[PDB]
Amino acid sequence: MFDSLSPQELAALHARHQQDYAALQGMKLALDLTRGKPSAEQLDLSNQLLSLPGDDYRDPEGTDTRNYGGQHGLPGLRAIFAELLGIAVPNLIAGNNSSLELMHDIVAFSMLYGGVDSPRPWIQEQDGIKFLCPVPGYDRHFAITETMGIEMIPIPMLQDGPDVDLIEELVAVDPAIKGMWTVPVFGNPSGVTYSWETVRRLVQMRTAAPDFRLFWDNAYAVHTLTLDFPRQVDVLGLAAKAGNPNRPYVFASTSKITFAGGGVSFFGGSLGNIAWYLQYAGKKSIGPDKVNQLRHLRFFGDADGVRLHMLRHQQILAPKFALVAEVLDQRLSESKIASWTEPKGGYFISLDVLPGTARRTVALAKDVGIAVTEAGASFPYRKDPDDKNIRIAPSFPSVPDLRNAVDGLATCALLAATETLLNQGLA
Amino acid sequence: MFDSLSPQELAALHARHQQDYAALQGMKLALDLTRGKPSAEQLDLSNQLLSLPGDDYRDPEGTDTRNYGGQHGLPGLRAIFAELLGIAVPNLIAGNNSSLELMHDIVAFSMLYGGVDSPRPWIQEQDGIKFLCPVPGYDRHFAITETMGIEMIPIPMLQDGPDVDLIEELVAVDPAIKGMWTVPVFGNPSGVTYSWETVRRLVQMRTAAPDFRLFWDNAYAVHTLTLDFPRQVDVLGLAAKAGNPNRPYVFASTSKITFAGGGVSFFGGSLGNIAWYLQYAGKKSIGPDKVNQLRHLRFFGDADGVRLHMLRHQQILAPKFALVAEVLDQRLSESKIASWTEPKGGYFISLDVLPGTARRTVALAKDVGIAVTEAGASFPYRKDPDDKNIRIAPSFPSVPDLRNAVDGLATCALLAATETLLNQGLA
Ligand SMILES: Cc1ncc(COP(=O)(O)O)c(C=O)c1O
Ligand SMILES: Cc1ncc(COP(=O)(O)O)c(C=O)c1O
Ligand SMILES: [Cl-]
Ligand SMILES: [Cl-]
Repeated sequence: MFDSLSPQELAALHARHQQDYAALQGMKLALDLTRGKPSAEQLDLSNQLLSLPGDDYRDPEGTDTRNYGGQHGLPGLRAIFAELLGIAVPNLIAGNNSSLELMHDIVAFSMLYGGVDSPRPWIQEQDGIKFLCPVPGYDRHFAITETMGIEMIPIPMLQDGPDVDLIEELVAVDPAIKGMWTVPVFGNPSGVTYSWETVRRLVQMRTAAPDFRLFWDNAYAVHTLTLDFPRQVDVLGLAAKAGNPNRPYVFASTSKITFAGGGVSFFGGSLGNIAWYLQYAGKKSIGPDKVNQLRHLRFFGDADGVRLHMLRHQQILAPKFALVAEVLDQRLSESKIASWTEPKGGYFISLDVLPGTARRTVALAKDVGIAVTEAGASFPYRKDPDDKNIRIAPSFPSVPDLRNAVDGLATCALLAATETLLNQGLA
Repeated sequence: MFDSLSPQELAALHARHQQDYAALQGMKLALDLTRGKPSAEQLDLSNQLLSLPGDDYRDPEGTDTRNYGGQHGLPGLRAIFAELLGIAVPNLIAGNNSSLELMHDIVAFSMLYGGVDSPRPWIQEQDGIKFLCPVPGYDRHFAITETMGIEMIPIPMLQDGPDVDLIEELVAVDPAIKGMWTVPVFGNPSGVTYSWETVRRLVQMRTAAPDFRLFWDNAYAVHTLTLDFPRQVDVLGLAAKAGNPNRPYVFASTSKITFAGGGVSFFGGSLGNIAWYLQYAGKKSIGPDKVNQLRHLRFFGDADGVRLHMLRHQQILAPKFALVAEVLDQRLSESKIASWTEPKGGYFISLDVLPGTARRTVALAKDVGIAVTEAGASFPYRKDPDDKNIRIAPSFPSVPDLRNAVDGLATCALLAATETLLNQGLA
């Protein structure tokens, strides 16, 4: 940490940081690093969708997609994602424009009705319900459990998955633990992909709750930043082999493949779980939007069509991620106050600044017109116990804007560090 | 009832009915009068949607509809339905492809969280919850309350609304009554449209539950079978004037305007109710499909565009409804065993055959290859206490198929009547 600088040298460095920050403030910036959404250039890749499906409104089975019926979604589109996810067509359904809505409804159904093999609806559990939450994690997962009054237990992330030793120890003895949130490939925002061994342990471990569920939110399933695709671990297959076929609920989406908010969602599970979901989903809706599923089927053609499309996204995104890392390295590496992820896929870089300074860094950035994700955002209840983590979303801005924004962020992180050491430390 | 026929004459008539039925059976029919969905010819009216929105993916406000954001739906599309429904844009949101899903989620939110001004979540009411259900009514409404364990109280339908005297008497003294299902224009399947006076009474009546709600499912809001449109009663305005602004929840849909399952839904309410819904809907989804809302906005143009489109539907549908009535009249009127609605809009005709024979009539039809809606389908718990009601859906089949199907249905209804009088009555 500022290795071998004396207090006098640190005070001189702090003055340089203040001057960098004054200059930054003079530029009157209006930049934003918070939006985990595709750029306009990425969305342009899918503009053919805007004139699809055209005159032929029938799918390959002859179904008139313009009329009512069919809860499972179009088999032809499901076959594409069955190949990508390694889940058979009967074990996969296609929904409307939101995978979050599938996860949410599953939690709501679990509360009101219980899961397919629950002893009772979760709302009838007088001692409450808990979910395990690997951190840093996805704030919209946490929002679902928080709103339903489900207690969240944060779990440390390690190199090839969460802390599975700890998870096993907790779930074995606490029947209130009903679920775990995961993003098992390129996690938001850790960038961590769960190893085969991690997945095997999670589907085999003994749980005090007979109806424990892994919410396997494979949001980034094909979302590589390199020219290679990750191998999908067969979580449903491994779970069935362990005698826990109902344990995993698998989700996926085309929001960051085609149009964000105009895509198609997917839910995968055991046949029993598919039937359970559809029994209650059938009370909610006659069924999903088949015309939008058809447009996607026509656009993609097959699984290789999706893969090639992802490589086109990769060509736009990879330079943005490379840029963020390069700027952070060049500005922060020598000070040793920070560390950051170097993800091989997904939509985020996770930055840790000097512990005790993340909130301050965000406030400094806000005052020079750079929006940076709120401190604590990737934690349940927004509680980052070390006040160090900042999520960075590189996807949306132009390269020149991203460069300025991250360089500004670095200036703020450095100033927050020297300010705190000198003014609080050497008070 | 078979006026002035002697027992010998009735037995001879019964023999003629058996011969008509034998002949019907010989035709080896495969017909269906159960599907409340638009015909292919109606759906063809909206085929321009299949190539929309085209290159311009921006709405009039400049919003890129292909990207995330915006929970309320596109203001331009909401402005069209604001005019049609008589509800201001800020009081109306546009969703995805299902109005049922809006109603369902509202009931689920009410259970888990309570409504905006509830004393507690409805799930915490130890003595249970009840909804009033005007009958005959919409089976998918009843499916929502049944699945949530909400007791249903059936209420007789009268000429210009339900039995409001009875509703007022019950809601005043039972704090467990939290809601009422309605279809207030061209009801499914009564065809009844609630008068202004009926609506005024429903929004003014005292309720023991301070958070009582009218589920105002205006599914058939513009769905005329004549060249005239019904006047929309201002239920939200009247409710606000009575000091019960939060009482009505208004729903509408384009499923029977454009594509059934590929349309846009709407929810309208007080500003407080809109904010309440969106607070919990925001935990479920980042927001609705704006691209599909844009296609609809481009297609319709304005409220008069929707109206003209409905008159194009009316030209297809009205002859089908006229045909059903003519066949029933010609075959059944003299026997006086039956009565049926003559709706001025909506998607159904409600037929009452001889009480005690509806199940038998349906079974007879099934055995000659004519699918007719299950007896009891328009009642909570599928309980028609008079075993008389049969819902007829005229919209889907071709004219020649409809003619054959309804004429067959009449033959079955007549045979069920004579069979029952002779074999059970004169046993
Ligand atoms: C982990 C994760 N799941 C789900 C989603 C949202 O996808 P959808 O648009 O299908 O809700 C996101 C980002 O949108 C995400 O990061
Ligand atoms: C009364 C009523 N409400 C709602 C609906 C369904 O509309 P949506 O497709 O918007 O769920 C129907 C028929 O579909 C209906 O008859
Ligand atoms: Cl997560
Ligand atoms: Cl109803």
